[PDB]
Amino acid sequence: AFEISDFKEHAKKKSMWAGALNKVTISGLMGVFTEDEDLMALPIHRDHCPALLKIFDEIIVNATDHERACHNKTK
Amino acid sequence: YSSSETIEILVKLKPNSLNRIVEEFKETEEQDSIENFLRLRNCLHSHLNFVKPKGGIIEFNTYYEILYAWLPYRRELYQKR
Amino acid sequence: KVTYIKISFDKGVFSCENDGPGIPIAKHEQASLIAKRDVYVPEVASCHFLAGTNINKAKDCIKGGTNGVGLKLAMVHSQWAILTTADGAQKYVQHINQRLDIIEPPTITPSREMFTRIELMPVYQELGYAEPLSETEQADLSAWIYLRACQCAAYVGKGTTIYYNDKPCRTGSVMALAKMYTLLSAPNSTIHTATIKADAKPYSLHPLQVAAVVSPKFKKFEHVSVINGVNCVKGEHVTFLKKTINEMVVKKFQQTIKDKNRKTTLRDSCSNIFIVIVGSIPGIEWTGQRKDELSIAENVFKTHYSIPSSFLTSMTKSIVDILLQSISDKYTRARNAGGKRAQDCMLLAAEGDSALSLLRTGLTLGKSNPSGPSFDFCGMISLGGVIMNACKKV
Amino acid sequence: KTINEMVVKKFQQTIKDKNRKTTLRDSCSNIFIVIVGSIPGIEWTGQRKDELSIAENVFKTHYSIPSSFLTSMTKSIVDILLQSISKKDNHKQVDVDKYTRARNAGGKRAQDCMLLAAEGDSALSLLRTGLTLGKSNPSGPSFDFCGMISLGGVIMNACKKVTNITTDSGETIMVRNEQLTNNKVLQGIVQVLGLDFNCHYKTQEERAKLRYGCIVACVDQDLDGCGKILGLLLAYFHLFWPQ
Amino acid sequence: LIIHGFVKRLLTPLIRVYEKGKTMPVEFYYEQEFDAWAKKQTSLANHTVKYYKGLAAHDTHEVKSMFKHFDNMVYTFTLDDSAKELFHIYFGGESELRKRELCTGVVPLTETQTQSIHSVRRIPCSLHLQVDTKAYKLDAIERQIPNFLDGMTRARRKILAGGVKCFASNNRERKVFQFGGYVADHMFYHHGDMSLNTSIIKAAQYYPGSSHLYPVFIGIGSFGSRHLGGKDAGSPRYISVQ
DNA sequence: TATATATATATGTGTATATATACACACATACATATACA
DNA sequence: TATATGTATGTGTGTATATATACACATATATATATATA
Repeated sequence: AFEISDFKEHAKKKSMWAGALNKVTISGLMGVFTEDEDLMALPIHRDHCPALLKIFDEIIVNATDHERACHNKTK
Repeated sequence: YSSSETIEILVKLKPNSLNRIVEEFKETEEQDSIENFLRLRNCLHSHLNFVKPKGGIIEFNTYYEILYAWLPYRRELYQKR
Repeated sequence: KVTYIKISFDKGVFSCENDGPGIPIAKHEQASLIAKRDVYVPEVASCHFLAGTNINKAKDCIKGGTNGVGLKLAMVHSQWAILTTADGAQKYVQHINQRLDIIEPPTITPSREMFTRIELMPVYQELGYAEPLSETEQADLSAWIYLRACQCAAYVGKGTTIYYNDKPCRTGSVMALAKMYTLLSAPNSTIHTATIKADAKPYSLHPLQVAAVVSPKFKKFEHVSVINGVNCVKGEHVTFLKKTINEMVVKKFQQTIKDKNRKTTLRDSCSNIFIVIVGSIPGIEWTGQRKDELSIAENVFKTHYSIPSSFLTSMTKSIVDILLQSISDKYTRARNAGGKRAQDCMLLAAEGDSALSLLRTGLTLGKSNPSGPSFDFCGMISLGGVIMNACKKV
Repeated sequence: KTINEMVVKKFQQTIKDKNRKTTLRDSCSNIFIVIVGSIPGIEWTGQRKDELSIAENVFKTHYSIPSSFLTSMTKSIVDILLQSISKKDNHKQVDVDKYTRARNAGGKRAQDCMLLAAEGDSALSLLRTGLTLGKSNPSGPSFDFCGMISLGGVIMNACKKVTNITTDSGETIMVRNEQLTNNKVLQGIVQVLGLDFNCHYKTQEERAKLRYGCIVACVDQDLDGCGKILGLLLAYFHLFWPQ
Repeated sequence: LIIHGFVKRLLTPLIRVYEKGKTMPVEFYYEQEFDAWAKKQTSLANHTVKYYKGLAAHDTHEVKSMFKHFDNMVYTFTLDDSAKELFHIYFGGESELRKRELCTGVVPLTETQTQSIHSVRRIPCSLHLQVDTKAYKLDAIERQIPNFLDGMTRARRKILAGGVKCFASNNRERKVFQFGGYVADHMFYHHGDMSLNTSIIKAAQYYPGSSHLYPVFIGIGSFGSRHLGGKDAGSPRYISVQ
């Protein structure tokens, strides 16, 4: 059967947008952990959802985009 | 410390280990504990399988059979010489 | 069934044709309601983004397709294209031009053929190429497509021939692929082979075929993967093989070395390996439309798959040989060995080296023996004394 | 690639082996780099933006890596490369081939031990027969103060596989050949006696650092063995340590 | 592939005999065939028997006459259905099948089978395993197991006969390789030289725990000790026997 | 294009070291695969 | 958590089968390596 999808349902079903929509092994996955006033970058040896990290990432890069866009400006 | 034709082997033991050898490598009445420790017996196990004249294997059970098979050939050889 | 996939690339035009059931020649209701005119299924399949038969993929589905996007990506990068498809009662021809801007109405006739053909001219100039293609661009692109077809020929089933520019594609086995990739770095080399099976469905339905070469003149680890038909370049299947081989290599290296202290890692273990992995894996996901990298939990392989130990042992042996080597024959090839008249040839396996002296004396009577053999169809090799028996060692 | 090109150059410079070939994995496997900033005109391989897409020549044409950074990096990397050249390939090994050490080699009575260097292995069979006269020869030697090693047939001569380099300081130096360096017999006997090539052994507290303090060549008496290889052995010890 | 004709072999002479005058030799392929032939004769005073040990002992006119008829003398193996049991008997890991078979001698070859082999030019694998492999295994039992009368094998019997013949005039010492050349010439030994010299060395040895308690020879030189099991002798250019 | 290295091959008569493979069987060392459990 | 229990390797003997390698010695030739010229 040939189906036509909209953006919404597509993005919920398809991994092409943000990565896998379930937990997979992400090679090089790191996080920052505090050990007595010291930041350490440590590996996270546990599967996680790439799309879940992407929704954080998309907003964060929108913010840093705005920062560059305004850095030579008045406001 | 062996000679050219005489055996002389010298081991050294770490202290307080003879009694562990005696209680750990057990003694039967066929071999000692020290001989069980130091590999000091073997079995003389035979496989008496020869070839016979005019070709072919022959298999004996004891050395007396080989002697009793050997004697008449020498007897007849004296008669013909 | 699909009995053939004909691919061609000539004068810039690119074409691909398969012979299973065609695309349904039928009106698409919802697509027509959207378009307010008559739209048939091939037009949706080729011109409607996010549309296809894989929008709702099953967890066991091993098709590469998932997004309903790829075909329209081909159309959007085509100056002109022709979709032709026949279902045994009708044939359907639709022309899709100007990067999906001109979609001509289709032409539907009776036909008893059954097939699907996409034929198109890319926008080479818009994409950075010469118009028409230069000698080098043409040769590069032909070589690359030819390679992709060889990969298909190893991935596709056994009733399916892959053609490129009408010649059949030779490489129906991962061993053929391994030999193709290593013909120069390491000709005449040893090919370790394994079929990696799983015990639980769906994975047990899809064994992975593997061929690996191990050479001191390989500078880094290298793999070729066809997974679900996709030539992807990154995925935890590779890491599964790498880690397994490494664990065995470390064990036997510390065994064989009487140094007993040195610590080697995966780079030492694997930098002399070239591996081809071909097959299907159900339930995988990708990192984008390109499908460069598959996404999966590593434990899928730890739980379900096992690498045959004979392959692991062979591999570890070759690798540990190289490791110790880094720390510190008698075959006259016939002129026609492995070519078009390869089955016309003999191999005179002699027992030593004095025997080869006799045979090389004999096969060179050029005009004292005009009806005899010669090295055009005869080789020589030494049996090395007495052959090992395999009946007591298997 | 930039770091690798510099690392290869300085590795071949610093190494006097001058033959080994290292690639990018050797160059870079000990590196952790952080790169932060903006690049105009890049493209990606998907929405996720895992991989940026660019022509390599953008950097070859436009960018330059400061040489101080390249130099620092190459220095650290080649230090590790030479450490791995002193290790790995050259790690802990074992005794030499057809060699029977004495019980008192390199110890408190190291100087009073002999090395009976023989010509092959049938001679070592004779010497093993004779150094084990247990109580039939109380005045003879045994393995408490005697060793055995084989000379491998005919010794290589060093008097014509070596070159003099008169240094600009004035004191000339004597560099061996790669063939003479890689001979198994001579490497074995300079490993056994603990010799050194930049020690002239002129005083006695530097001759007390030999593993045992005399060599005795037990060779044949035909002219092939008494004249030839005994002469080449004398020539080797003349050319390197006449003291 | 044994079904579909992939394993082939040549077929060479083992003994050629040359008649004085005539220009064709008589070629025998098995040794017992020649022995039964040569026992039938009454006057072999002008024939020259040539034994061809390996195939590299073949002269130039002989290799020319063997390579004019190359495809005339290649054979091909055909696989039977009874062959699996014979391949399991001769080369399997169970020895008692091989004891039970190898009592009786080799079955002679019939006339119909001979004409079929030489005419249609193909070989059944079972008919090969029950002649060639079985004849080899009986030969290896003859060479590697002693006779119960004298106690010595075939090689040591040749060595004792050649030693009685060699040292007859005076009991002057020889080397090992020179005495080995003598006993390979006059006792018609048809094998290699390294194994014969090893046999002479181990026949001369005498130490506590050696094989022989009453050796045939007096050994003069270094003949090994108890410690390495007699595997630490000299090379055969050094040591002597008497 | 030049003057200059240092390593590299081949010939006869000599000096020295080796190594896989078959074949039988009593014996030694390595797990490992369960089966009660715990 | 100890126990057996059926797996798999592994040298070793005599008589066979087939090979491999280091060194010395003289002199003519060689193919790439090197300064400094510039």
